[PDB]
Amino acid sequence: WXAXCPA
Amino acid sequence: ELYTKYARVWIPDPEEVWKSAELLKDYKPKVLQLRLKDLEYCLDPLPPLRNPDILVGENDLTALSYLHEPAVLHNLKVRFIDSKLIYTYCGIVLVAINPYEQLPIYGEDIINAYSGQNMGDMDPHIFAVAEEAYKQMARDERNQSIIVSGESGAGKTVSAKYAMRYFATVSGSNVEEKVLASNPIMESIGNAKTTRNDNSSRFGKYIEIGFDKRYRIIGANMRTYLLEKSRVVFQAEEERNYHIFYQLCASAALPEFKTLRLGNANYFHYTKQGGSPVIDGIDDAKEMVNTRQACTLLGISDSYQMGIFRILAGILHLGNVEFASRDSDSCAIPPKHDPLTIFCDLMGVDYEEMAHWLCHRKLATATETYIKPISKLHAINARDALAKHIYANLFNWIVDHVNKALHSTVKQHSFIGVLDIYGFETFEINSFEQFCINYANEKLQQQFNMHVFKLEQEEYMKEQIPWTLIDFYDNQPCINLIEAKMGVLDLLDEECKMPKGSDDTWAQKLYNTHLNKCALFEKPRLSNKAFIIKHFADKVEYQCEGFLEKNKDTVYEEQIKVLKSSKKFKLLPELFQDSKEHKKTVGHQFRNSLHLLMETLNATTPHYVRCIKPNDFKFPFTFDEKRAVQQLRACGVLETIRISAAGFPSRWTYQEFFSRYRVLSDRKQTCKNVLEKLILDKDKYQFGKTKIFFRAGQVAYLEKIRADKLRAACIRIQKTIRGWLMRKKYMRMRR
Amino acid sequence: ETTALVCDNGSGLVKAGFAGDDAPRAVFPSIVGRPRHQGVMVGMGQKDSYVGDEAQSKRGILTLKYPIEHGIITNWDDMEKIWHHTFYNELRVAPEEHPTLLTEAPLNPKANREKMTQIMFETFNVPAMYVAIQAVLSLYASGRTTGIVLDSGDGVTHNVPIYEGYALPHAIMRLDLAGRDLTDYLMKILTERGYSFVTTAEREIVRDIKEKLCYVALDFENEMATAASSSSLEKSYELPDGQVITIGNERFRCPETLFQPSFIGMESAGIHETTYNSIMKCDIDIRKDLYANNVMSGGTTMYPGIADRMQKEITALAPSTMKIKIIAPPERKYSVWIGGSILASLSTFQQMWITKQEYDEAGPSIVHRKCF
Amino acid sequence: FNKDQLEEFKEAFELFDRVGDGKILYSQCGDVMRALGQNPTNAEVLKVLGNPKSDELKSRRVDFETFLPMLQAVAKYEDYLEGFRVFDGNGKVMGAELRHVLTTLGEKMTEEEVETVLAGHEDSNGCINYEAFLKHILS
Ligand SMILES: Nc1ncnc2c1ncn2[C@@H]1O[C@H](COP(=O)(O)OP(=O)(O)O)[C@@H](O)[C@H]1O
Ligand SMILES: Nc1ncnc2c1ncn2[C@@H]1O[C@H](COP(=O)(O)OP(=O)(O)O)[C@@H](O)[C@H]1O
Ligand SMILES: [Mg+2]
Ligand SMILES: [Mg+2]
Repeated sequence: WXAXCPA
Repeated sequence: ELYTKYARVWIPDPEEVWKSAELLKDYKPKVLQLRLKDLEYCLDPLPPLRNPDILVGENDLTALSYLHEPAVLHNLKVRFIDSKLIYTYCGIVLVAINPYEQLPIYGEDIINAYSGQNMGDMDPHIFAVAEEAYKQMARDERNQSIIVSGESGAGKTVSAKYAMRYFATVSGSNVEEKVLASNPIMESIGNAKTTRNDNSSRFGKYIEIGFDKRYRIIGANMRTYLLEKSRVVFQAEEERNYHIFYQLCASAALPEFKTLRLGNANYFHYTKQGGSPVIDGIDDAKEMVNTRQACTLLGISDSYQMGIFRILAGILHLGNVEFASRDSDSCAIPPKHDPLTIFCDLMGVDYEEMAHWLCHRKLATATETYIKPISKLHAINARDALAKHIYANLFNWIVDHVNKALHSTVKQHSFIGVLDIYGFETFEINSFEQFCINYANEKLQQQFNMHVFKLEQEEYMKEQIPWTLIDFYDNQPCINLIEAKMGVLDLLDEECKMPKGSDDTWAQKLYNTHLNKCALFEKPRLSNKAFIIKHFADKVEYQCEGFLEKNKDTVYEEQIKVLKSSKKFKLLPELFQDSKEHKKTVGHQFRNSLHLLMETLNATTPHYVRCIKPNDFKFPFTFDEKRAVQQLRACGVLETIRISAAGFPSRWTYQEFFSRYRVLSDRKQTCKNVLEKLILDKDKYQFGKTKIFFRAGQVAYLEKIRADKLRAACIRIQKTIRGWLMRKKYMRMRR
Repeated sequence: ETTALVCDNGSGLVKAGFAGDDAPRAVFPSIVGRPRHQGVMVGMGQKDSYVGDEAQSKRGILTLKYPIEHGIITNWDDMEKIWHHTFYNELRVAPEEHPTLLTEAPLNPKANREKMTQIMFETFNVPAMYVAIQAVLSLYASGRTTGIVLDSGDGVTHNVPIYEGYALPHAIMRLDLAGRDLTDYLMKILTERGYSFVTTAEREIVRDIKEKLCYVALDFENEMATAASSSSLEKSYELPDGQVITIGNERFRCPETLFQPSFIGMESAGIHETTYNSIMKCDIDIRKDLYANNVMSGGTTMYPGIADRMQKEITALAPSTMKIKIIAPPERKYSVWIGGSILASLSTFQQMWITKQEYDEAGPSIVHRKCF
Repeated sequence: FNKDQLEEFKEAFELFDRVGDGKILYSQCGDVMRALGQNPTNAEVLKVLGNPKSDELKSRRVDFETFLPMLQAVAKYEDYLEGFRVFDGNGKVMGAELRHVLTTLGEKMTEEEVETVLAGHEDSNGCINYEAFLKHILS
């Protein structure tokens, strides 16, 4: 992703 | 515009459409006084006018001067009842009216009389069309189609029977024997009984007569198109599936069939469904005795015959076979179910293998294969698809074993072909089967109209007249509505895919696309369920109920593979041996078969024979004005006549014109100058080079003003001869 | 005619075929291979990258990256390779000839839409395109119009209640639990029996263990006690080099993590709870239909017994008045693509496409406005 | 009409009086007009007679003085030829066709009158020179 997770 | 005192008119009546009236007063401009019993008549923004006896008899609906439904119907009535005479021409078209009694008019001396003759020279008779075909093939090497059309009573079979008897009897001459022997078979598999009447060829039927390079029959080749598969599975009330199933059922008592355990037609689900187990026409065993004779004579051996009856007994047994359902997604056959076991005993296959593949369908992508349970409804629809696919392959096989017996030893130089197809139709419940019939008819009327417009532009060319305002109605915008993307068939087949689909939701899509966007499509105010199509003949209304169950065909390839495995007899595995076709749905298969038909037709120049039931309840050789108007509108006759009346309908040869009248050198200008004295406007008629071309009224206008001048000469002679002679008589008395 | 391309981006697999096919012709992992070593021999084939089944064949020699993690495309240059390989090599079909249909998870970062579109129009010059929410397609595949769809892939788990053609977007729930993170947990717990998998390529050995051996416990704790009491649940599997490994009560413990994600340390409850809790977000009037129409979709659901466990646990949590029914098509891993085939073949759908002209005017923002 | 004409007409009228009352019948009025050089049609005769009904035409009697205004009113070749050329251009007319049209159309005459006038006028084919017959009947 961009925040709460690695992607 | 004119009415004299005692100028007769046709006026409408509901009971019987047209009645004459004596016009007892000169009309001037809203109520009018007329006698049949005398009643005034009232107008809004006008009665049509009645041809004099000089015209009324005539062979030729174009020659009539007042062109309208009353005049046409009156001629056909007097020509049918009062004159015992069978045929008429309208434009390029012959029109045929069922005499329903067997007549001297068909005979070999008269066949020979018609030979080497051209349609104008001698009376309308079916032979004249076959002559124009033959002579065209002699003139210009194109292959001739002859087209026979109309409601199921009209005798399209017996007309084609004569049209073939003609070619064979002239040619030099064994074709007739085989071709006429074949019809008991092709009707027995291909004819059906309906609420209206009880022989109806649902498939579309084509014979090619092949010819030698010197012209004789080499032989014949049959084809078929548009087979209405759905009647096998599903039937309306008072209606039956193809006769052969009932022939089997009546035979079942006989010892040979005994293995097949065939019961009564009411007992089997497919024959049960129409509620019409027994019929006036035949004890069906008697018909099959002639079906079997025709097979044996046409070279289908008993070994094949018993195979065919084995297959049909299979198809009748399959209907009996009925699923418990475990679960929404699941169907089961009960642990013994008798008809499936008997069906397997007929065709030599494992009970377990059908039982599994009937319930489940296979899916595979190369990594893995999967087997799904499916609902009871998909199990039904797949069983019905299998029954249809089997039937339609048995049919496409029998048509080849007939053709094997039928073909010539040798290559045809060219052929002439004779085609029997059901006409445009209306019923008082209308169903996808009728939407198919009407669609095929409209797509043929497109070719009819094109051939009309072309032959008229030729006839205007070869003798010159200005060529604009040569006109025809165009049906193509309705065809586009049916055929195009988001057309009525296209949404039907789409909703066959869509996850839960129903007649109601299909109609709701039809309304949302067409309802007030497409001029030819309409809704009946009182119903959501139906819709109205503005066909070329008429507006027609179709009930959407049970389209989709008829529309939907797909066959699980496993189920057919199980049959294609069978050892037990040659025929069953043979049929299929010949996928995407299994994907395809009765509407799309009909569309394609209809394209194959119109390609085989358009390669060929037409000739047209149009055939009406004159009668209802089979009373011989009497006539009903109610039926014939419906029939004739359904044949595009009234279209053609309306279109002609607008323009330059009538033709007069100057030679006949002067032989008819001397009432006022060189003949062409003599007749011109006479007509200029008689007529006041060049726009109102035209001069061809052999012909003269009159606008519709002008022939009757001339006939009346001529008859009036002749009457004035009559009265002057009668007066002067009475003056001289009756005076002489009383003076001789004076002596 | 022209018949649409239908192409599905998972995280673990790519599936593609033509509309109206019964099942995709190409399936291969969306995995990109790079060497780790010096090339020894001059004259060898010197390849700069491998894609999919090539990278499967050579995985020992290679680094296996995934372009997609949690349904998000993480590096667009290798994604371009994935698509290019799909169209030219697997399908043998130029994209300029055919429109394409592309598949996405429902809450993924909005930019993923623009970029995925831009690559189709600029790079491949596709005639036209559309993008579909997986759960919607699962309903087309199963053949119904009211469903709560649960789907779980390599990348994402989500729920989308759909009532009679209407999706109900506020209900939507998503968990990042997936076939990949069951795999990493499978490595961690396999370590306890002494079998230790470090490299990228080893993960796929683990994943084959997981696919073959695993199953879902119907009572987790009673089977734990049984397997501690008795060996019979233990089962054994062969490493690529031929060493056997033998695996016990632990083989179910990975499927259990979906129900008890506290093992890995998630906040969010197991999929059973989120399923019920998503039904609770809906109106009461619909709920009777959704309790029957539970649809499972995507390959993670394939664990034997996941249906019976789900039904059992949700029944206890449901209001007793309502029956619970669960529907699990045996191919359901494909079902997202089967649905995208049905939907792409419909005539009514045709006007839905984003056409090249329309994109060219609108700019890739158009995807948000038209497509959803 | 002058006195001489009135005298000739009165004498002729009295020749037609078959009852002695100095009167003729309405039905004789036309005959007297034709005998006196007029060629009125039956319609014209009935019009000057007032379109009488059968009963008064056959039995109502009028004297010369009342008849005279009607004769006056009635009094106040190429068409005949074209009319005969209707029934022909070699100058002949079928006897059957002339008989049929004269006895069945228009103001139908009797077969005996036509036979009488046609006697000696038809040739061996049964054809009548109509130009000669017309000149004969108009004299
Ligand atoms: N021209 C005709 N001469 C004799 N009988 C005729 C003629 N036209 C029709 N019929 C009668 O009507 C039927 C015509 O053939 P049929 O096959 O029943 O009609 P269709 O070919 O329209 O289905 C037969 O019963 C036949 O006796
Ligand atoms: N038979 C099986 N049993 C258990 N898990 C499986 C099976 N087949 C595939 N999987 C798992 O499914 C996941 C891939 O699911 P998939 O639907 O292909 O994801 P996506 O299509 O979104 O990439 C992988 O974790 C794989 O290990
Ligand atoms: Mg017939
Ligand atoms: Mg998925």
